[PDB]
Amino acid sequence: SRVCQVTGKRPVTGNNRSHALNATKRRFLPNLHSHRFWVESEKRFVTLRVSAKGMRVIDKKGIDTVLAELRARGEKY
Amino acid sequence: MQVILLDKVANLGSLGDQVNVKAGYARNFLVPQGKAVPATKKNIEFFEARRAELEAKLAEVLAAANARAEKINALETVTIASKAGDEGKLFGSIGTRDIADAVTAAGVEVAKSEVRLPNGVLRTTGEHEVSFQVHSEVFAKVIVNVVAE
Amino acid sequence: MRHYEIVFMVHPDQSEQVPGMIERYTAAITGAEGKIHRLEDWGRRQLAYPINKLHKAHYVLMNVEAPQEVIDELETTFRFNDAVIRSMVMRTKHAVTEASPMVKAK
Amino acid sequence: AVVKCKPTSPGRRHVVKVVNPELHKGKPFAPLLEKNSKSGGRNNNGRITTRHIGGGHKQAYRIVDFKRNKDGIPAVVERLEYDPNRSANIALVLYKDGERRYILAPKGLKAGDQIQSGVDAAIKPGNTLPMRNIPVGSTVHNVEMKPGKGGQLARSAGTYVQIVARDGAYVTLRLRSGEMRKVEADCRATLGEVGNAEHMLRVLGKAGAARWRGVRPTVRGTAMNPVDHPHGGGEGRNFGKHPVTPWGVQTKGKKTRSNKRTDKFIVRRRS
RNA sequence: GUUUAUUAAAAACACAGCACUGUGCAAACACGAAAGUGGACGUAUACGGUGUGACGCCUGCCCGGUGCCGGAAGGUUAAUU
Ligand SMILES: [K+]
Ligand SMILES: [K+]
Ligand SMILES: [K+]
Ligand SMILES: [Mg+2]
Ligand SMILES: [Mg+2]
Ligand SMILES: [Mg+2]
Ligand SMILES: [Mg+2]
Ligand SMILES: [Mg+2]
Ligand SMILES: [Mg+2]
Ligand SMILES: [Mg+2]
Ligand SMILES: [Mg+2]
Ligand SMILES: [Mg+2]
Ligand SMILES: [Mg+2]
Ligand SMILES: [Mg+2]
Ligand SMILES: [Mg+2]
Ligand SMILES: [Mg+2]
Ligand SMILES: [Mg+2]
Ligand SMILES: [Mg+2]
Repeated sequence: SRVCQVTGKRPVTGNNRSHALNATKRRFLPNLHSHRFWVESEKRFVTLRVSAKGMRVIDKKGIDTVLAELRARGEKY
Repeated sequence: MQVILLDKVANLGSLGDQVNVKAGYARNFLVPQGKAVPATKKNIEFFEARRAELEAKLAEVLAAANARAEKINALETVTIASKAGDEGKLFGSIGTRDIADAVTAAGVEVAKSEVRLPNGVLRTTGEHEVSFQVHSEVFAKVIVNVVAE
Repeated sequence: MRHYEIVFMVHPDQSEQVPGMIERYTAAITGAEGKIHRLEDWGRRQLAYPINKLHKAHYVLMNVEAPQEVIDELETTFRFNDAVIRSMVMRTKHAVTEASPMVKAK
Repeated sequence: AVVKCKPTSPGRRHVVKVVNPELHKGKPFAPLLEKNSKSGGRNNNGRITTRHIGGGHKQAYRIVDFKRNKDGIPAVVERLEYDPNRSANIALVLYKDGERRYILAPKGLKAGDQIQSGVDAAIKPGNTLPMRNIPVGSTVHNVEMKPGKGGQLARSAGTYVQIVARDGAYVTLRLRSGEMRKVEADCRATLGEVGNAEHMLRVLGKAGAARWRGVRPTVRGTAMNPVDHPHGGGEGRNFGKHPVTPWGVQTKGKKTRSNKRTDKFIVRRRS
């Protein structure tokens, strides 16, 4: 499923609205990318399906803190 | 990204620099190699106290690199036998694996990424020049001779 | 048994390997019970027109007596050898042995 | 080889066949055989995804060595065999250690001929070398695009490619389409051209011959109803529309290539 | 040969043959939110699409309109700033 593993961002639903205000159903997808993160505390690469926002969260907090939060919610990697 | 350098890198700075680099440069190169660490409070403080330790380790490895470059320059001639047809032309090639294995056969060990063959992969026999680096500064040279098997 | 005149020109950066060529082709003819009648290494000389952007070539003249099949294998070797840039194979009526003008003049 | 049938029946009048008397008349080599069962042009959703596929003669599959990676060991050609899976004949060959393999049959190969593979093989048809060692100007077939992957270019009967240039780590090839393509020079190819070049001279002669090969009838779009096909409809024969596929894309000139990943390897497109 | 099971079997459909066009392989295309699968364990003498319809003699002129291919110097032109 298209879920960011760090922030939990999901596809959501909204409307295409045209000029004549015709509304059709549409989805908004997260900007997901698979990425290998280096973990300095266990000499390893960990692959995460992460949004670009979650990449910025990992840059702000550190990879070890984020992996501790994912271990707290479950969410094995 | 505001990063602190753990070693001298290119045209960025020396050991100890509050340097602003691009986020991909910090994320994909400088942090997964032992060259940099982000500017976090703990990180900043840690480095300050470890600064001495680093300076020392930073040198012990330049002295070992100079010793290995001196052993390469003492060696200076390595022979590889391979299949050559007529006109002194190799049917195969002398790979980086073959150059590294011949250097380990001649002396104490040298891994694969240390060789900097400037032209190619030695498609012909004769005397060739191969460069070796064990650090960011030392660039030592080896004559390699390829003979027919 | 037919008599042939062989001229071939080697690329001048391969001129250090032309004794190997001559001994190889003489061994190839004499393994087929053939005779070499004249061997002449004219060396490096300038060309009248450029050939593969080269201004000089190494010249070797042979006069052999050999079977047709080993002569055909010789020109197949000539075609698939990168070092020789041009060769000519000529039938001659008899065996010749006297010196060519380009060693007679010197 | 190319034989015209006598008109003893109207389905026999236009039949033109090809006969190869040196093909093996017996059963194929059993350890290189494999089942391949028909799809009907149906994918794993059970839906027709390619039209006009169905029926025909059931066929076993022959494991053909497209890789030719048994280097340095010569092989003699045992026999030439018909292959139902492809337009080219294949050759059962026997290596010097006792291993038997199937290769594609080149043009001038028969029983008793010797083939070899590797970097030091001689330049003769049926021999496989990396393209660094093949001289420029040669005619080759069974051409790899990635080194070690196996031959993918010029496998069909009568086909071949030309090595026209060699720049560094790449060679330039002229393909049968007329396109010019870069290929890595460490890739392998087999000298010569693929045999059975008279295969395109056959005439099937009747509807049933194509039904034996497993092709179902094509219905023209202009014979359909407008619900079935964009060309469908009309009182009598009408058209009055630009010609398109059944899914509406224009089909008489519109280009459909869109691969920016392999565009760096195309020197000149076909014309 | 095929067709309106149940008012139409035909001149309709198909057909071998012909032509145009797409497609260099992770092919085009198709089914599929996707993974994947068919195409194909095939590789341009191959595969898809379209029109024509054995065979024989042949297939003239028009690129202004619509489409498609190619060009890109100018003119116009989106988000962004
Ligand atoms: K119609
Ligand atoms: K009827
Ligand atoms: K027009
Ligand atoms: Mg079809
Ligand atoms: Mg066949
Ligand atoms: Mg048709
Ligand atoms: Mg109708
Ligand atoms: Mg319907
Ligand atoms: Mg419609
Ligand atoms: Mg109609
Ligand atoms: Mg009408
Ligand atoms: Mg009938
Ligand atoms: Mg009825
Ligand atoms: Mg009736
Ligand atoms: Mg019609
Ligand atoms: Mg007309
Ligand atoms: Mg016009
Ligand atoms: Mg245009």
